[PDB]
Amino acid sequence: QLSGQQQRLLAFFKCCLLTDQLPLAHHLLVVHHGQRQKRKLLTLDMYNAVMLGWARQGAFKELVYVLFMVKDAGLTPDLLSYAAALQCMGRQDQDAGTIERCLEQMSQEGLKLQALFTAVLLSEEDRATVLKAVHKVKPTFSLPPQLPPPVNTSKLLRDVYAKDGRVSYPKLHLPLKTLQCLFEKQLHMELASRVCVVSVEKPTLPSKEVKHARKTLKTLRDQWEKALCRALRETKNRLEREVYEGRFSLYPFLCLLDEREVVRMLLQVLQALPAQGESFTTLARELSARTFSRHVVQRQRVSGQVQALQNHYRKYLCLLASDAEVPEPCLPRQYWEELGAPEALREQPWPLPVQMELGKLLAEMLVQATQMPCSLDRSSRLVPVLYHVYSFRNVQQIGILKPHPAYVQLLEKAAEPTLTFEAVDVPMLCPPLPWTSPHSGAFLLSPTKLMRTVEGATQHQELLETCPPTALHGALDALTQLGNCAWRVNGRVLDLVLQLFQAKGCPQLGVPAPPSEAPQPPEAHLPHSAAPARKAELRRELAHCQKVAREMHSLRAEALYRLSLAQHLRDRVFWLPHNMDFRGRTYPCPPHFNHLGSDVARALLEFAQGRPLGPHGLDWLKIHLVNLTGLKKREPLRKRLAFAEEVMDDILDSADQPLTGRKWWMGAEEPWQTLACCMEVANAVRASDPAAYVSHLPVHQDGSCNGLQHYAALGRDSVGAASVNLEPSDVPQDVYSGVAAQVEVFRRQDAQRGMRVAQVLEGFITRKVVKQTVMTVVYGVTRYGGRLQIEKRLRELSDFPQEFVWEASHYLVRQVFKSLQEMFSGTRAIQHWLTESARLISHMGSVVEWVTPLGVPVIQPYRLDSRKPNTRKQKNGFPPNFIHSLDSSHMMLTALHCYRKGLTFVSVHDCYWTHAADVSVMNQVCREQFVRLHSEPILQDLSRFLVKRFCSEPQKILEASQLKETLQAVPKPGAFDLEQVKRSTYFFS
Amino acid sequence: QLSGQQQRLLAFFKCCLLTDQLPLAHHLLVVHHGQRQKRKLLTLDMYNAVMLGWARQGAFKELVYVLFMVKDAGLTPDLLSYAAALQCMGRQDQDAGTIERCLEQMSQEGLKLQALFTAVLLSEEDRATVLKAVHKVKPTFSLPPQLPPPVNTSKLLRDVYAKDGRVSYPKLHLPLKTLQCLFEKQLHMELASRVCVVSVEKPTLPSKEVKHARKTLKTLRDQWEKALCRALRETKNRLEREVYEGRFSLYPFLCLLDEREVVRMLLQVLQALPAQGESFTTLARELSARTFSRHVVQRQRVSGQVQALQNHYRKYLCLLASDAEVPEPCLPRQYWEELGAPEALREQPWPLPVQMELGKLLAEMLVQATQMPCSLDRSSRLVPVLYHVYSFRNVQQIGILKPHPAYVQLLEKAAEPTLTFEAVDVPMLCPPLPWTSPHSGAFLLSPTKLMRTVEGATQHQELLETCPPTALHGALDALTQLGNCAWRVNGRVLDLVLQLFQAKGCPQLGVPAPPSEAPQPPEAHLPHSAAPARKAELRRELAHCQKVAREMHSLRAEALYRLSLAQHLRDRVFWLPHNMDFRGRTYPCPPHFNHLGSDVARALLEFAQGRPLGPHGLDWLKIHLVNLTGLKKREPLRKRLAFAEEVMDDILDSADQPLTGRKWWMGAEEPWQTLACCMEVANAVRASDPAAYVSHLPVHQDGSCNGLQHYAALGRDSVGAASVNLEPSDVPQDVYSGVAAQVEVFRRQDAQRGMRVAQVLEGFITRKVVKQTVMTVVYGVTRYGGRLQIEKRLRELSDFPQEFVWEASHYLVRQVFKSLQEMFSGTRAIQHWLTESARLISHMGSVVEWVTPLGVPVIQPYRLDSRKPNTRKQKNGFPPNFIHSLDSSHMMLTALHCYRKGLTFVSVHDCYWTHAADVSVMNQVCREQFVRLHSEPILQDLSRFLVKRFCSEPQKILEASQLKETLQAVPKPGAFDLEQVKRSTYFFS
DNA sequence: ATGGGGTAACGACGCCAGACG
RNA sequence: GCGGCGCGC
DNA sequence: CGTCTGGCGTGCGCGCCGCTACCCCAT
RNA sequence: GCGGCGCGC
Repeated sequence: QLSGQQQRLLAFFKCCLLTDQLPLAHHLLVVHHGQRQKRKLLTLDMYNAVMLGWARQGAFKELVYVLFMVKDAGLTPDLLSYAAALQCMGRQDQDAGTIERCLEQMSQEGLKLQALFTAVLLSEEDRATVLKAVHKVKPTFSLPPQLPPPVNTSKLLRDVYAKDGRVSYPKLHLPLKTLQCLFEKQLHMELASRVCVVSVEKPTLPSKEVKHARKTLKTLRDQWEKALCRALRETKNRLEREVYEGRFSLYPFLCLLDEREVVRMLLQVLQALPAQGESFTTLARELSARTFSRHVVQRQRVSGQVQALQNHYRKYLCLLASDAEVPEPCLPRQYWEELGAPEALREQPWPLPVQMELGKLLAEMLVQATQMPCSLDRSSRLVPVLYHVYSFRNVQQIGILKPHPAYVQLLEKAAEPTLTFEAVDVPMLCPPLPWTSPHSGAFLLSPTKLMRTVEGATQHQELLETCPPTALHGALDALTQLGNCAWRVNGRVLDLVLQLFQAKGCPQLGVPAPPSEAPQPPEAHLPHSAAPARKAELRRELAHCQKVAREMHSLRAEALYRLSLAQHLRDRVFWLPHNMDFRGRTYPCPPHFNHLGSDVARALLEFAQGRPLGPHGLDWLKIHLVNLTGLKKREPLRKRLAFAEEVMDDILDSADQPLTGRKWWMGAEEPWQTLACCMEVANAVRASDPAAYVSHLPVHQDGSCNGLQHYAALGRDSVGAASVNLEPSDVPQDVYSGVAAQVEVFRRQDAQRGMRVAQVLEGFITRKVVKQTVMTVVYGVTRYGGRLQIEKRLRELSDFPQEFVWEASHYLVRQVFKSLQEMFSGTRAIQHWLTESARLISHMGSVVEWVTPLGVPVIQPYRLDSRKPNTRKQKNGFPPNFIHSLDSSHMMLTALHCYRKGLTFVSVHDCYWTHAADVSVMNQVCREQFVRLHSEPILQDLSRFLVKRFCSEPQKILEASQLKETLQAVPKPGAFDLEQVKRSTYFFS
Repeated sequence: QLSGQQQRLLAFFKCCLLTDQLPLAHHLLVVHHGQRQKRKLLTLDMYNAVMLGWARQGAFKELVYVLFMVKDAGLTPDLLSYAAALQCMGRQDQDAGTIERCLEQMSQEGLKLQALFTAVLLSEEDRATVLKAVHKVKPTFSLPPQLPPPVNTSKLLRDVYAKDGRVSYPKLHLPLKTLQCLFEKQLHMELASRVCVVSVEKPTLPSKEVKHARKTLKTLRDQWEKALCRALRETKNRLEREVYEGRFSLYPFLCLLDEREVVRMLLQVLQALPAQGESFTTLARELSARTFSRHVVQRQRVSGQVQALQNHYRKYLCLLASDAEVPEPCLPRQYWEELGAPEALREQPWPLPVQMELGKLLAEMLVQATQMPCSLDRSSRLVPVLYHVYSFRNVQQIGILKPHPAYVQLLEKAAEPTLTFEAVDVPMLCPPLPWTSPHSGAFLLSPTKLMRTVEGATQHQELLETCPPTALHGALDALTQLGNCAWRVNGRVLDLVLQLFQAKGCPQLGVPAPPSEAPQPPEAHLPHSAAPARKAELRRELAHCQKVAREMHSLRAEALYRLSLAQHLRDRVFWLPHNMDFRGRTYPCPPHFNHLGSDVARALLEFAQGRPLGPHGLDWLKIHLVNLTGLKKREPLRKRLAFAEEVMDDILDSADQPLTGRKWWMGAEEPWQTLACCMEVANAVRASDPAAYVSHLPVHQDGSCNGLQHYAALGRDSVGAASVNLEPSDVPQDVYSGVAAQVEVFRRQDAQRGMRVAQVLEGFITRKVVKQTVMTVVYGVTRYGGRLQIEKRLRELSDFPQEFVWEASHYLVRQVFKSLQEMFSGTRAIQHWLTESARLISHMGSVVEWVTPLGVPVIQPYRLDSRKPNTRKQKNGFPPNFIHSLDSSHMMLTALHCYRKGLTFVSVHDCYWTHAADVSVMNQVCREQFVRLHSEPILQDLSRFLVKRFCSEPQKILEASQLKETLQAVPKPGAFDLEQVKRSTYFFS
């Protein structure tokens, strides 16, 4: 039985081991034990913590005193109690008589000597001292024979790890000594926990204003630093005094990080606090996360772990480096594990009440300590820089910490030329650390979760450690691979985007406009004599202008961070480590700047390593260019290539004079990507030998309605497989056009019936209007969500009568759903089977759990405030989540197999990227791996799993009989020959 | 179904009627009604509040809109809804058609027109406007014929109110015009809410220190006043903005009192905040009480109620004044009610969550606004004057608000010559207001509770209003009488007490010593070379010196307030209004200075009106003197009088040269009272005609072991009645000596048996050792509590070996209880009957309730966190509480009947006081009234009551049958003839 | 020189309520 | 709110 | 359906002060 | 935490 207070106390004792504040930890334990009502709150794990702390000091008299309290409680000593005593005996070099007696008191409890080294979490120092003691009584005591590492034998992963086969794993274009410097630069960045980047904004403000504003701010910052140093020591003294009395306090937690680092962290948070304010809770969570992250770094820094990482990583780089070889071929994770690998030590995170109290302590400490004169430019009265405000719109009042408006104006006048980011929020300057487990990988020192999903994190975090270590190999390697791709900035694109940004912007080309371009009200109120209705007319006009200004400012701020980081990484090679969500779907860890983004964002990036085009590279660059224009969507590949040749003059003019020429590229569906591609095609054709032109531009091959593609494969549906290009055809099949055409026929019928909305919608049913809905309904979009997607497309039409936007989107979403239910009757059966199976599993008070064909366990976190499962989210979420785990498995298999063939592979879920030189092989692998994945009886295996995992309960059998009946009701497959996907050009195109 | 949030919202709407902030109240109601989840939180009483507020403004359109919301909710309009609408119709002078329709929509709901004026709480303005509307449709509508007032017909109270009999009600020595000035002085004091009194401390501090300290403090106080004015307006703006959003806030509550008064109140609280600190909760309760009290005063001030009180009270004084007559004789309450009496209007107090939040708001506002430089005497850095600290000794951490130590030293150096008190904390400068109901009486403007008891206040507060109005007449008149006694200070005693106080004090004569006389450690630590045991020896010595210093400082502070108020009231006549606890036992309202106190306190006071001694006054002064010495306790009255004649030289010398003569008075049991009495006897014998000497000194007649006296009467026990002087004897019977003698015989037996404690206790068993225990065991003292009382008496013996204090007090308390159980076997049976009856009543989940023979309902508040009754406190508390309600009834009857005979009567529960001239009549009345009270079948009536009140439950009958069996098991009375009490000299002596 | 920063760690016994047989 | 005392019955 | 055990509260009315202790480094 | 937007699939 765990408790809120017990969680706090146990965390306190464990914290004192990190700070070595054993007399403080012992005092609290003694005080608690000596009090009748407090003693009950203590646990064997708490006594043990203090016991292990004294063992490490060689404090036998204190360890013995804690053993007395345990027996007095009156609890019984376990494996950790005996491991602590032996450690103390080894360290103090105790007599064999005392050790033998401890080893025999252990045998009487029924505890085993060999069960201690397997079940107890110990450091290499803690392990060593216990052995020294045992070797004094039992000198012929040997630990189990190790360490032979196991390879994953999974049906689909077998040939990824098998030594049998010719591997051609890729290496970087950079030499060993270059990569070591890059490692040092990243290491330096992570030790600081901060990155300072020059802002791409301004400079348009007079110097006399700026100079004084900067001088005032530097002085105030000197005042806050001193104030915060003082506040931190005073807080530490107050909390220390609470421990001197029998009470828990966050005192040892504040003792985990250097006081100078805590103040630097708080001053960073103050400078970056948004003007509008921030949710106190959010700030508390962040402040707690930044403290923990910096303490982890500090612990490594002071324990020789950084020096150990330097030696390990510098050896590891031989696998990657151009001018270096390895003894035998292997994957990055395999070589990382071969070189070391004592796998260091794992630190369990804090209980959420400790996380929140610490964050709130520091937040309130910052509010309390930071004072400033409100008198601005004799500046007598001091006021707090920060203040609490409450948003009463939520119905449940949330607290916001907002800066003083004078402080906001001061920083604005100061016009500071730098922006600061956390080291884990920006791309890595060196190849990431390979993912070796769910707690080791990505960033060098700072900890990273393998699974992003915060909701139900405890249940998913434990199950990744629960499963066989080999089970996660596929996912761990696919993530290591994605993170291993070297990126660089397209300098030419950046200069053009900055030219527009640093002027009036260009919203038409997705570049935000500065506040100067915000709509002004024509004209500011001219009252009061007339008129009450005209005064309200201006108020609604002003409200809309304020709305647009706020919206423009949001986009401007978001672009500012993205562009400032791109400007920062301009002349550098960088890497994007990857993470997973609960479904297995992969995402980059640095959020601001990356390839999962918009057109401007994707155009700014290219592979750092190029690859000579070869005999078909240039044609692939030409097809990709045309794909990006969105002009020949319905056309076959040969006609897309023929179109590129026709518009070749406009491609070259677009490349040469982007903003001053005929600006052909600006009309593309993806203009910045088209322009980047025009630049690549121009460089290629203008090279001495285009087939030898070293090309860096990624080329994309995407699966059309990938959710439906998976459903067509699962149900072997011939009608469905034809619609979404599983079945070969010489022309691509567009389901979006298919839906729009069918909806128009429905609209024509309804308009004749007398229906008013169908009559106004004449000539408005287009692919663009329905596209997002057709695409996302397979991913769980409902008629409510779909109406909103269609509304957005109707509002942007101008010719469309905006009086009808609600009734038209409401009509269109029902028509879109109707078309899809007819076109995908087969899919509908599988969707209904999964939905019903989940509904019944959740109704029995258990969340839906399954395992991917690559051995990744998936658990739905949807529960309601143990916490009962949220039956609605569980049933509605299972078919999309199940489909996502399959597309995720497909992507991972494609990545892993492309790597063996020497390809650079990145993806945006169902959009696969590689160099133009290697598009054919990627497509071969993509199709082969889809066919291999879906050739298995996925629905049958899932059914047999759900039967074993949820139909085992001895009482009740009645709910399990109704469940078994629905799980075994697996929909029968259609006629489609899955092998045909291998011969299908437009499957991924 | 009431709620915490609902209580807050209802309080908010009611508050807006007092502030007339109807657009604010309406907005919150509208916002709440318009929201799905908030609408449910609203109640008909809340809608009605806003509805009545608009009615008062004549806002028919808004009243109608609120009526819509009520029906929409969808609730039904009640009597208050219809009274509000009619008020609005009368005030706006609406047509008869709209009124007739409202009067007929009322008839359809089943509501009655005459049921409105009886069940609805309305002002004389609210009553008048509703009638004006009704008289337009029903002109021949007449209210019930009134107001004939009823007299109490109770068996024991009948002759107190009956016109049949010769009354000689006393009048004051002061003329009418003098009393009106005194009324004006008190009125002025209450309007300010403060009394400034010169401290009787110092002056021993240099002027250069003081001057600068005062100058610094005046400046800081100017800074805090401005800061607090600003903080209050800023708080009011924040809270106002919470109401603009749909949220409740304390905004209208802050709008009840002038901003200048709120700041004056907070500045008063800051100056008086104790240096050690104060429980935040306590401070919150006080701050809320001071706001409510000042708002009540402000409301009267601005509504003409003060001018109405002036006219009423100035007419009332004719009954009291020496130079004024009344038409017919009557009691103060009767004349007060005859002159007026529209009984003004009652204001219901705030819900406890509102009381606590408001107090905490103001407390935090004071902490937040008050800043001071810590640099003391270039004083750069500002720090808060107040800060939060936590006491972790309680196990449950309580928050304390403590002043900054520099601020404490500043006020100490400043040596401010004044102390400030709340107007209700000091005696009245004019006769109090008569108690007319449980909500009207005592102080002129400030509200006073009739019942003190805070625990279970709601249950007792409602039952006093529940019972027939006549039922409380006896208690209300007895309290008015006690409050009507005019007091003055004995100047001679004050000068002597101040002489000792302003020097080194005199602890032997109960005058505290200044910190200069505190024990010093001989001598301050001389370390470090030697020795660890001697270093700890000094630590225990220092700890004890700190303990004694803290104890001396507490007594000094307590005396300082008492003496400063006595010095303030030196040349003035003052009155002490009285209150009751739940048992009916009476207490004075001003706590610091009064006759219920110590020897020094009781000696400082005398009656303001004197009474010529007459033929037996001087002898009574002589008996009283001897009584106070404690020298002739066992002696008859004639021998006490004979002793006074023998020591007459020492009485005169003591009076003449108190601190320089033979100091005979200093050896008395009550030295300051003996000295006051020596001064009175000297003035009397030295007067031209001692029988005509106008004497002011109160003479005391007390009932020996009054708890047992009541038990001996109830059980008609002859053995018991003899022991506690119910049975006449020529010598007084001392139960304390009786117990001590018996315990010594037990000790002699045990010492011979071999018992170690009995052997050490030889020669230590005295009356003083057992006295308090013998006295208080009847009032619920247990063996635990009794051991502690005996411990105190053992520790003060010096000859007694202090090693044995625990085992000796443990032995003595069992022996004391054993003696009492033998001596009072009869009592034991009644105690066991009441204890058992209560145990069973409480076991059924109901608190013990009864009614006094004077018609006062008593309810035990003992419950545990509806709240179930605390069975232990209910059973153990019933016999003492039942006995107290009888002694209380006896006191009240004695007071009421002494008043008819023209006596000045005060009491200290079972100690009755009057002038020496009137001791015989008081004793006649005391005995007559005891016999009259106990002549009734008190146990039988109580049994018949408990049978009716607790044996009426239809299911279960099994618990009620076991209860009926124990309630009807009334112990049979003994032989004692209760009529003998009338002939008993030492009953009260 | 002194305010405040830093840090050090004998006793009883009825009563019920929940935990047991 | 607990504690230390004091006082009263 | 009875017997064992452990934590709770031990008279209540009023008043005060205290809320850990203190060395010795800092201003 | 809600909201407003934007982007991605």
